[PDB]
Amino acid sequence: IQCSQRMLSFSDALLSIIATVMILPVTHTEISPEQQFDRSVQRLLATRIAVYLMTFLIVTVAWAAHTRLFQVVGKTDDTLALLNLACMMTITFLPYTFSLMVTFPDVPLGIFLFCVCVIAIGVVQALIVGYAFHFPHLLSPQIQRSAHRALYRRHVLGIVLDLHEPLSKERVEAFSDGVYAIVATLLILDICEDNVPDPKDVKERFSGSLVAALSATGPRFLAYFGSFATVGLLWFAHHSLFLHVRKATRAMGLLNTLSLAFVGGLPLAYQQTSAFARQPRDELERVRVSCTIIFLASIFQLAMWTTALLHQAETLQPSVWFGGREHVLMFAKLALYPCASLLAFASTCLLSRFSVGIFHLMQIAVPCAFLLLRLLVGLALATLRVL
Amino acid sequence: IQCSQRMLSFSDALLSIIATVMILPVTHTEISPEQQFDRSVQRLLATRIAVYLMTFLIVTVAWAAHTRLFQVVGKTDDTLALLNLACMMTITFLPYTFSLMVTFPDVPLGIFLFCVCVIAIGVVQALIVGYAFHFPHLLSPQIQRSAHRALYRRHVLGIVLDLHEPLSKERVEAFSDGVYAIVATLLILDICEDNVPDPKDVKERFSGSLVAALSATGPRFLAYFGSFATVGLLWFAHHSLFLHVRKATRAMGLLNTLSLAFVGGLPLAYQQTSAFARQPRDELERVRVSCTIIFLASIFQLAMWTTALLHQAETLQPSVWFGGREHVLMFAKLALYPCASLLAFASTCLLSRFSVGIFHLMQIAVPCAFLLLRLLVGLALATLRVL
Amino acid sequence: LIPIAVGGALAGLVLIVLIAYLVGRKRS
Amino acid sequence: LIPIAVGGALAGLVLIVLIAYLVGRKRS
Repeated sequence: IQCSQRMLSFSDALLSIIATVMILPVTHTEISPEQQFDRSVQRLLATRIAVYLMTFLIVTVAWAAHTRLFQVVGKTDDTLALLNLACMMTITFLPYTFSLMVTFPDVPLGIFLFCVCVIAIGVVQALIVGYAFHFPHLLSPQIQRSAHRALYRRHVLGIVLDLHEPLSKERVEAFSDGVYAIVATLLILDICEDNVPDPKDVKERFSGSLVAALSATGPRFLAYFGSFATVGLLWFAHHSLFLHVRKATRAMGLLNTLSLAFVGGLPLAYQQTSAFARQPRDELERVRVSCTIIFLASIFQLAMWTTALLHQAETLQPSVWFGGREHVLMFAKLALYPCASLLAFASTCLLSRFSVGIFHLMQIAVPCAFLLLRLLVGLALATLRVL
Repeated sequence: IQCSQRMLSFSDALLSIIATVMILPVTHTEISPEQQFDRSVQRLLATRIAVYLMTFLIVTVAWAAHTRLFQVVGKTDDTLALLNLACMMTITFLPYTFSLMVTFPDVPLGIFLFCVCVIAIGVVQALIVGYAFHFPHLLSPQIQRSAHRALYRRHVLGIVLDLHEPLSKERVEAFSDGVYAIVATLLILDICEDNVPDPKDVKERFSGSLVAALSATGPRFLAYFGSFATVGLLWFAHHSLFLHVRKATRAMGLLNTLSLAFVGGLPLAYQQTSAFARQPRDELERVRVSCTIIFLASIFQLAMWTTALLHQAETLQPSVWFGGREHVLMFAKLALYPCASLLAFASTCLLSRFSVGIFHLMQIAVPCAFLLLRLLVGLALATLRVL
Repeated sequence: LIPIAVGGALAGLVLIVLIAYLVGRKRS
Repeated sequence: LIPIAVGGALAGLVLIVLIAYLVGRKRS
């Protein structure tokens, strides 16, 4: 018997990696389909993106089940820790099994394997629940303290084999941190992994000028800089939001999951945007994709905050309630990215020929706006105080 | 002003990924140098391994500096959060810059870039310290509460520009969790990424038999299973150890860093071991490498625990002190892997022809020993307590 | 065409978010 | 040869760990 907080943190660290495993193929795709190979490369990329989204949602469902499981339970020991490790091992196969099933939907073997993996996860979770209930001290204080323990003996056991449901705020934060950390550094792993100039390559195709090779690699560095900045600032908005949240309802969990699923695409968006256009006309499409992905990433954080405001009395700290001290600041912080991305996207059509410039200007303005947001909001409130 | 715990957790999540970035090239190496191409492939692999170890140690030094920096500082706000994000962005270039320098030691550009990156990290940390001190409420309660604040104004600022030093236990746990989670799932990312059978490949080289294609990948699945089991059980030993630690001295931090650096190699060890030997003599080397890597990974956890016992009065909880209730159990839990790996390694020389069988038996037995360790220790202490 | 379509979809998303904001405001 | 050398190195490592254990025991 001991505190289970750390093993849950490790479980979230594993679940973030497993959920975001499937973006690696997407970012390793053929970014430059020269000779107009788009006709097939884009179909392949769409298949990979669909697989990534589906696997992320499935693994997030598994994580939700896991957090509820270790929310009826409230303690740990060697046996529970090892059972949780086994459950985590059985969850890591969901991405591969689902990808195999999607690749071979006709062959029954893929679906059989996916069903076997799901049944295994359920079996290990049922084992965890049974072990926890056989030793009553391991349950959460309420479950063991309550004389209604007999019905709880069946409730979640049946569940393993709704928008007001309180999720674990700490575990939502941990999973979000893991996903943001993975996504922000997603495409520096690529640069470190394969983008170190080989001595022979610089000698032959650059005449021995290392700076020429570094310049050739430059675009990937620009992509990484933009992607890290965007994802880190989205995480900053997320962190500011959850600092003022007292409870996380399942609606907030769903909106957070959508936000993370759409955040996962930012590395691809910036990687495409830095692969400068052979025909500048499609740079408009690249910028549109980047802006729409950023908006989808951030608008769901804003939607989560508003869904929380719907019950702020019980869900949000007083500092952020309607008319609170930091309500206006919170709204500005959460809506800074949606508004900027939407304005840039509109510029892609109404002011198309300057769209790349406006997008690169937004990438520089939004960080400064976040840095100066307190002062800007103070100025805005002073202006709309006499006027 | 608010609690900085979550931003530190995100910093640790980033630092774990950055520290373990360099193992990806190592595990993506040419595992099967057929025709005895070892003469060059092993030189390449050794170069990659040396680069990985050096980058891990450098990034761990950066993480140590970061944790002391946000140990003198004890608050967060928008400005500090954004400065920390900038510092993290500047730290993510240490692996790439160091690899570039090592690849081109003669060319001054690589060393210049590495020095620029280090200076940038130092500059951002100095900015964080200056901002924190200009607003004294952001410092830790002790530093701001102290009347000698003027000396601390200079101490850590000079540091940014000892074996008894208390490290942050929470952040050591967070970094360890990140590294263990990354390493355990390291070689399932590759399986998902490029090991899903293509429809045409099964059609041509397997006549349309998907089961044959899956059997072809079988060895890598066994490698993943073994690697996840070993790394998860090492994490379980780590988690049990730190559940009973009250303070983490810098000696414990150093030993933990060595343990993690050697844990990072387990995926490669199991990947080589599962690539069954083309001759009986070759499997012995793979088994020896696996056993020595496992021993190096776990013996440093044991060494950390003993270094803690050296000051148990102030460093370890009473339940683990000499003669404590769980002291024997803690020793058994920490020494289970060192002893098992050492015996399996000795079996490679004294009982060589059965070495692979003994190694697989160790893989099957160590998990069971951990699961039953409480009962076995109870039986042993009942036996050698009357007899 | 399609750029304006997805722009309208995004405008609808922000509009529904604002509607939720105002519903919360009145519920306060 | 080298397998015995690294085995001896590992034996030395476990020996030094045990020495630290005993030093802590006496210091208790």
